[PDB]
Amino acid sequence: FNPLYVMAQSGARGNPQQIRQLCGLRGLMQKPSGETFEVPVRSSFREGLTVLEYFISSHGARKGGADTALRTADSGYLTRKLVDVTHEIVVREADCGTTNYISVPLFQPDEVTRSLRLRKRADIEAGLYGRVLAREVEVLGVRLEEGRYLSMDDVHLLIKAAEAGEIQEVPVRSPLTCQTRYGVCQKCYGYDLSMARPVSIGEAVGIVAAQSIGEPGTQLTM
Amino acid sequence: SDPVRQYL
Amino acid sequence: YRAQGVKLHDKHIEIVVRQMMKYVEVTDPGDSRLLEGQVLEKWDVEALNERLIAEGKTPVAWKPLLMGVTKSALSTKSWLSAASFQNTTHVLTEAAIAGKKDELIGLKENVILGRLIPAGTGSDFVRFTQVVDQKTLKAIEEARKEA
Amino acid sequence: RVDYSGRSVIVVGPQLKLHQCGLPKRMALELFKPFLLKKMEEKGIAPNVKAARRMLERQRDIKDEVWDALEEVIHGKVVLLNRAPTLHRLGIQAFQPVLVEGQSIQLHPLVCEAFNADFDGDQMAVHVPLSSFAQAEARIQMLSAHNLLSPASGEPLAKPSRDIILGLYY
Amino acid sequence: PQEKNSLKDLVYQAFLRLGMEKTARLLDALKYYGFTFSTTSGITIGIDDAVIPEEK
Amino acid sequence: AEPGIDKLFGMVDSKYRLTVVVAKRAQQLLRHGFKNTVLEPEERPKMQTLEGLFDDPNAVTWAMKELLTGRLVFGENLVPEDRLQKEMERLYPV
Amino acid sequence: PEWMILEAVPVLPPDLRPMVQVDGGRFATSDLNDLYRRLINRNNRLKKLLAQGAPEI
Amino acid sequence: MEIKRFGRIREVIPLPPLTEIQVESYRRALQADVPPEKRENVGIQAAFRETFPIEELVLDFLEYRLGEPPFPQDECREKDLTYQAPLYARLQLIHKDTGLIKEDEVFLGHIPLMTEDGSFIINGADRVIVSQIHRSPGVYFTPDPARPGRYIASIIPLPKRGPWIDLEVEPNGVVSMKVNKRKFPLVLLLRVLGYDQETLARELGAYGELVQGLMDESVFAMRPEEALIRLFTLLRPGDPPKRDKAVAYVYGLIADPRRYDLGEAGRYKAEEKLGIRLSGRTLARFEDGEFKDEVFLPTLRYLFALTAGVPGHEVDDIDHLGNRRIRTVGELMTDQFRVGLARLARGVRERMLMGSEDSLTPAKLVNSRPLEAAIREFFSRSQLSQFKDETNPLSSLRHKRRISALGPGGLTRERAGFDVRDVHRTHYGRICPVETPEGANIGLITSLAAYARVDELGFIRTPYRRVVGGVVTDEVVYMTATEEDRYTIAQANTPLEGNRIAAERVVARRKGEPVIVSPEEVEFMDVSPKQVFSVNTNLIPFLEHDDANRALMGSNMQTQAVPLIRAQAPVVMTGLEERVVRDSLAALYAEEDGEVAKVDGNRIVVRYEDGRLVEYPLRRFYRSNQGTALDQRPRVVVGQRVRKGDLLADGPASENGFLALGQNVLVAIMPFDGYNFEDAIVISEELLKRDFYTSIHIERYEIEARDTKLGPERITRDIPHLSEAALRDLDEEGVVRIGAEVKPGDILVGRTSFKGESEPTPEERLLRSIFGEKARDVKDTSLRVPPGEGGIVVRTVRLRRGDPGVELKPGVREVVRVYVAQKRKLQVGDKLANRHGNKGVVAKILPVEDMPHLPDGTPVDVILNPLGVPSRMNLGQILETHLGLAGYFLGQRYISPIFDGAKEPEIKELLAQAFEVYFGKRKGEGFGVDKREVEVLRRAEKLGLVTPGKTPEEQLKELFLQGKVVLYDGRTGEPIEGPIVVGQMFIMKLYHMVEDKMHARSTGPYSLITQQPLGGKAQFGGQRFGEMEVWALEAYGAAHTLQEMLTLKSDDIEGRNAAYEAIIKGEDVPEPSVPESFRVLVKELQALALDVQTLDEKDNPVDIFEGLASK
Amino acid sequence: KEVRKVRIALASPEKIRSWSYGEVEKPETINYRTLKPERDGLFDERIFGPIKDYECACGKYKRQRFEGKVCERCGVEVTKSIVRRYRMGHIELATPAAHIWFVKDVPSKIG
DNA sequence: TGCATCAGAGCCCAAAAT
DNA sequence: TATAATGGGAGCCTCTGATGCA
Ligand SMILES: [Mg+2]
Ligand SMILES: [Zn+2]
Ligand SMILES: [Zn+2]
Repeated sequence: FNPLYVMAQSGARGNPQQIRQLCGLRGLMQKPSGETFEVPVRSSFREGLTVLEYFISSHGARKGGADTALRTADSGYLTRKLVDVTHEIVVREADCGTTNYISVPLFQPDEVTRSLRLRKRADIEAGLYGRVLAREVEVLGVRLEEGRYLSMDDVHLLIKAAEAGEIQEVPVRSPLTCQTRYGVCQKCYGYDLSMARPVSIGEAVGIVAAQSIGEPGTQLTM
Repeated sequence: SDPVRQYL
Repeated sequence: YRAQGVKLHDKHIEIVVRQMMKYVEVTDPGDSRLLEGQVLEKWDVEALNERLIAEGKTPVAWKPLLMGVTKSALSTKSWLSAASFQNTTHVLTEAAIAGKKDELIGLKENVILGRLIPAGTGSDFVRFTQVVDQKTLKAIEEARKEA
Repeated sequence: RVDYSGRSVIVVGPQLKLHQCGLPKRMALELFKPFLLKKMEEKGIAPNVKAARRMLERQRDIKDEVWDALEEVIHGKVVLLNRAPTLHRLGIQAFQPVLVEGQSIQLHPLVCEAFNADFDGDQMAVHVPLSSFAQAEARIQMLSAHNLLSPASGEPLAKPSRDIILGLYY
Repeated sequence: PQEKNSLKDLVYQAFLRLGMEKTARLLDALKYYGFTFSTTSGITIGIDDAVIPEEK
Repeated sequence: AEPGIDKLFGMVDSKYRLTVVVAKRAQQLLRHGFKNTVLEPEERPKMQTLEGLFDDPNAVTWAMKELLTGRLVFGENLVPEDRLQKEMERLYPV
Repeated sequence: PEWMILEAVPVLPPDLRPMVQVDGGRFATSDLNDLYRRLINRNNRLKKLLAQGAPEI
Repeated sequence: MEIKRFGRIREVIPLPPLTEIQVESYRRALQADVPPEKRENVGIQAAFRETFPIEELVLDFLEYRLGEPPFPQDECREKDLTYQAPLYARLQLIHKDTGLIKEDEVFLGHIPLMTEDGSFIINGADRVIVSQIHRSPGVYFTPDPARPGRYIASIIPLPKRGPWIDLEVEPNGVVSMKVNKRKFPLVLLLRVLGYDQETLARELGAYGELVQGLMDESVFAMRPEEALIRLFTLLRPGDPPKRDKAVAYVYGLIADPRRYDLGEAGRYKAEEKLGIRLSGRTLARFEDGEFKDEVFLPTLRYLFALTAGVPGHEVDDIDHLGNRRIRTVGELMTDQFRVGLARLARGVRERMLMGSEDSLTPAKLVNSRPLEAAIREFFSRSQLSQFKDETNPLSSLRHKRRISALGPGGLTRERAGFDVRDVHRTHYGRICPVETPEGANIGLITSLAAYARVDELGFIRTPYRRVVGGVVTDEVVYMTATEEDRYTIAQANTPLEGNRIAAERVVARRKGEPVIVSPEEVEFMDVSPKQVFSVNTNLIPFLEHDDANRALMGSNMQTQAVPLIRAQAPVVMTGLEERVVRDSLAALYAEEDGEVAKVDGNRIVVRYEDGRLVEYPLRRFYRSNQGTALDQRPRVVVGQRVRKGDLLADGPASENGFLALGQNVLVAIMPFDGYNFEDAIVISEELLKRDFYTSIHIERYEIEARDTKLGPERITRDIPHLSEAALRDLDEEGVVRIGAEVKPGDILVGRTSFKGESEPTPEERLLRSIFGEKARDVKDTSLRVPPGEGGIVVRTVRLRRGDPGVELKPGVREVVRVYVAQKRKLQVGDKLANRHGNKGVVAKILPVEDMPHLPDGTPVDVILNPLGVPSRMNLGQILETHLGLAGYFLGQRYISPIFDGAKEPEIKELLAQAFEVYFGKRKGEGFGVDKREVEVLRRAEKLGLVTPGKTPEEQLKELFLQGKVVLYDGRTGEPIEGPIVVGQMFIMKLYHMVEDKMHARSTGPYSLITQQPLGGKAQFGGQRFGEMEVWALEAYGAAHTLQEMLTLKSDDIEGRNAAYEAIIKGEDVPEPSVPESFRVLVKELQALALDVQTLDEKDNPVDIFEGLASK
Repeated sequence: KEVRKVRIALASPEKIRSWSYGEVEKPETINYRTLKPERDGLFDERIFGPIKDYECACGKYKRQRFEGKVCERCGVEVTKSIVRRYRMGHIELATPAAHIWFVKDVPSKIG
């Protein structure tokens, strides 16, 4: 029930590396060049640093602050480019009628084992959830029909089916293959992810894509 | 390229 | 994004990549008016080729073209869209020579004009929808019966 | 730049329902001012619109019935709150305003993540949708309580965090 | 114990099964009690709360 | 959350069409002074003043409640626009 | 193609390049007016040098 | 009260004068106190010597003098005048033919004087000139990014004092020189200097393959005249190669000390790098008719030696603080002075042709306007000339010590990458690693370290103690980064007994690299931990326990602290807070020993040893640049014996001479019902009751009455159509009376303006006719209190035309200023912060009965959420709170120095003595442990906080040593289920206050061309709904909301008018029309000769100008 | 009619002259004494329209009963002053001049 | 035909700007 | 409206695309 532990464990605040700097050691710090100092900071913020430890640490802090500062502009420009390219894409009809689709792989070829292994859950969820099935799929004695929006439950079923060797990829409607002019169609798009349900015709889908990709931009590296 | 230089 | 722990649906990235793949380059003109090396939207050459192949003419031979988001954005059919992006003089001189007509298909064009955008409540799909109460509905119906 | 808009410092409002915000009354009187002039005429507070406006001009001439009139004016209406940078569409959300004494806008805890808002001195902008159409769009499409899941991941956006998680965990 | 992940799943599941209006109601409830218990819980941070392991 | 929003989204093929129907109905109510309403005296949305209960002034609140009743019919090409406008003014002048 | 060469040069409406008295009675004006003035001066001088049979230099 | 100070480190020297970087720089520039014959050639003097003699008649410079200021400082601020001195120069005009000499002293205008504290007064406002970091002039060798085995030699002079030269070994093998973007073979330039193949072959032959790339037969064939003409034709194509013209150009490029100036620092660095001695600051000389080389051959020798890998040759680290120097006030100002002087010289030569070549004086020859303009431009419009930050005294002291890499002659913000923003190892002891801006300027704006000083050459030096044998001397040597790199320097905390190093292994730096070392290897030792950080950073107690990212905010936020009427110094100080007040110049001290004769609110009279009676007037309620009140209060009483340096008056934000940026409040660290959420702060109404965090603010309002073509503006009490209610507080003349309370809408100064000629509309004709009242000739232009402002009127200044001592700008009859003051209580939305980077806005003010309270009935002041600590890693605030708890009960304050502070055992010791006062008292008063205290103890032993089996008293003491106490919820009476951390924390009210930021607009002013709303609160502006906001409305599909933003709520003129009219009539808003800025766009494209046509579905023109623009 | 399209095209010297309500023959802006616009200059009311609604410059015709009238004395049309945002003038060049967009935008269109 | 070199194109938002 | 006068002056990033040389 220690406060630090509880905050970290619950996800209320804190993460292990921050707690380590408080109760543990601060650890290795890097020079302005990126090269790491040989001597680490053995102190923790509870014990307190030495002016030399503190000074050795400032380099990385500053580098981080500068990273961050130079990133928000680069991300912003990126976002604006994305907006300009996708703005016209809107959901303009229910079905374009295409027979084309994309097959989302459930297995990534592993180089080190040189055999197929299961893709990570979140990766599969990001490619499957809310998609209309392009072809009929029968796995584990269940009929997932053509034209079915995949619920998150449906996705978990396909993952369990893949673990059982029943299915290695899923045929799915996608904006890549949509034939609607100046936009996509309801089927190729899928769920309006915010409503957990089929997208409404008229949703400005291109803008939402640019905003979705751009918002985390400041969280990447630089 | 320099209008003054040319005129001179 | 995954490395940073950012859950983001492929669907959105696909919308963008699709815009990246929007254009093609003519390899052979066939019986059309097009030129070798001329770049145009994939939609338009597919439409042209079904008009030629249904007309009994040699179709245009074309090649897939991949362009980055900046170039693709600058190449879009809408000149109000392209000129408000970037490279304004270049976009505007080529548009003005060609006598380009902006059809106001996308969002930026209408925003510049202060128009009602073609999305949401502005979509032509829901825009014209009427509401009427049952009293007035039957009242109108009886009026139409007496003619 | 737009009319019928304002800005102030934001402050947390734990007591708010998810569809609410604290809106300072002095801000609300300006943002809705024309509506308030009309309402001040229906009730007898002023002979007409011209007299009503002249009475609101001096702050010492403002009596207590106009505050009650303003409550009537804003009834059922929502305003838009915006925080820069507006990175995605949840940078603007609609709230039904609850008039407050004081000069700070009160923001609901659950929407802080989507706005990336915190209480270290952040400010937000307020907007008044004017028409029935605009007000309908705000209440149906943009209302905070109606947008609970991320358009990007499909995961919950408005969710327990920080102190909320902490109590429940304990 | 309810934490960030279990509580996120709860909101999502409630959205699917009960819809927006009830999930909105559920969130305010979770908000109310979470805040309430957090104040009386006796969560604080003193310097002795950063506990150096003997293993260091 | 707006009362019965999940049911309101049930009624339409596109959430945006609900917004159009709500907005247009509210304009009808305002133009005709609420006297074309499909609500019954006890169903009227109410607002608490210092005096006491009064009618909710808000036409968008009204329009959504009306929609939930089932008494409103919405769609495309239900009736010529002028004919609708004239029939509404005959039934409820301004 | 010859329209890419100008004979008549358009002059923007004045309210879009204003000359305004600010608060203090001082004047504030748009930069285009100075650019137009440079143009007009050189053009008029060109008309005069032409009328007077100036050398080609 | 008692002050207990910790730490064993004895610092042999005090902090330097903190503003000396400003004061000394400018003193050296003006050389005002030096008698002219004794002036060095530097600053203003050096500028004159550079510009003169002006050859063409010859005008020569003798000497300059500075007069006294026409008005004192206080007067300048009052009258919106610049504090400045008259500059004169004795000049002699000579006719070289005749011999005639006329000599005269000409008046050159005024030069601004620096006040005592290192600032300027420019047009009434206090300004600071920020020092600029930049590349030191000199000769550098950097690696060529394209070709790895090659290097670039860069010869850099002072800014604007010459071209940069780049030496490269091209892939073809010939050594190229790049000047003003043109490249040629360097061999040609060597031949002009008079070098021959014999000398060059023997000199550079040692480096095998390179010397042959230098050999070009054709160049050696031609004599120095042909090589010089050849070079001129290469550098200036198309310019006829007259032999005198070529000499002139090349001389100006290389040997001219007027057109080419290496620094004095440039000269030393070159001499030191290349191992030679320079006769001057030029790369070569013109001597005995030819050019004689100085620099080029030594740089070429080093360049080849580097490419070949000869031992002793290095590339240069350009971010090293040996190669980076500071340009202070004197240098910057002198530079602009030199510019104005060059322009004035142009006028002299131009005047030396025209007029009579016979009768001319220096007064007739010199027009000083160019010089006055250059100086006036620098002080008002330069980027390095900034509005002084005087929010609190520490604000301006910090402003004077800031270092910018921006400004004229420096980096842009996008062109500045990581390398410049980095904390270089050489920043140690020189530039603070902490205090820099968060955001885009990070690493570009920095702060001088506390013990740092800028040498005469402009390099930052830091003190170290000499260590001989194992003995630490008291002699301190100030070192540059280059000299610091020679030695092995021990840390300041290395143990000493007497002067001897007491450790077998010491912690030192060699070239910044940390290393463990024997006392025999120790050449120097740090003076103090204080020397690594800025002054603001040095004010944060327990800084060693705070992550640097939060200390950054802590430093910076002390700058934003508002002076409080009750301000107190913190209970945990670092020991710098007295010096800061003294160097700030806010506080008043006694000159010599003496006795106090008189003490007033307005003045203090002191009788010194000399017998002389000195009177000190006190600045009372004066308005700073940021509107905080600067006011001095007498701290002594009549008949008090004072010594030299004893405090007389407290300035703003000081308490008995200690820096007071805030209050010491009782804080509980615990969540509270979500009012604490995400950094919000909960405070007790007791804080307002006792006037903690209350601050005085003064706003200045101004109005002019001027002559018009329509008649005079008049400042008058007679204002058309206003009730006596409206005019009540205006005097006879129309100015609001001192002491009146003014609220928004109220008239401050009454004014009438003559109505612009207009024909009243037929409606007004009929209205005027109906009521039978003549329309007045004048309109009400009166100055009123803006929305949200107001207070008590404390001052009025009225200046008319034609009254003694005052002359206004042309056309202005009279000017009125009204000073309005307000006492501001802390409120919801105001921002608080501590020195550790904890910052939050006040979200809730609870009544005292709801506040968590101690068993003995004491409510806490502030409730801070613990969730703010762990991610931020600033634990110093926790230690401050614990030590603050002990001090609350012991009635004492502490001085805990940075990195040598109070440690945990000592704080526990104090906590034990404190517990005796908090508890032992109760047991004697006849009360035992509370039932609820037992319950809290139960949960606490379940938490492992207390040892099981001990008495209730023993367990409470165990918690108290952990800084936790039992706390009662004032709402219920039941305890908080666990023991909570409570103590005294130092918290400041920052300058960001909701009163200033709250704004709203229905309709208002629109812009001239766009017809869109203006921006900003001061203009009654609208919010900007920008590109990204539009995306948001688009992604929501809110088309009508968006369309409103784009038309009716902005530049749709017809639409916005119709919307307002509809709302006041109760109708719904009409359909929008074309936005006016689209019409502007069409017309702007027509001005560009493009025809933009709006078309219908039939492709027929649609006229959006509605017939108005077509004939 | 409703706007469905926006065309952009090059403008002939003829079209530029058809836009123009007058030629600006003088660099003058406004009179230093009267502050009224200088005739034939950049602000001329005879070219770009009246400064005040339905009022000519010299003030012979001051109200909307004359709309479209051009004062014989002052030369100004009596209309809404809004037209000073709309009406274009022109400068008649003594030598043709190239429009730089079609020169410096690579590859040059003229080139 | 394949490859340097250079000219020209860009580089977050809102607040504020004393 | 007339001694003769005859050639200027300042200067310091990354990607993409066209153009000018092996
Ligand atoms: Mg913040
Ligand atoms: Zn499709
Ligand atoms: Zn006239």
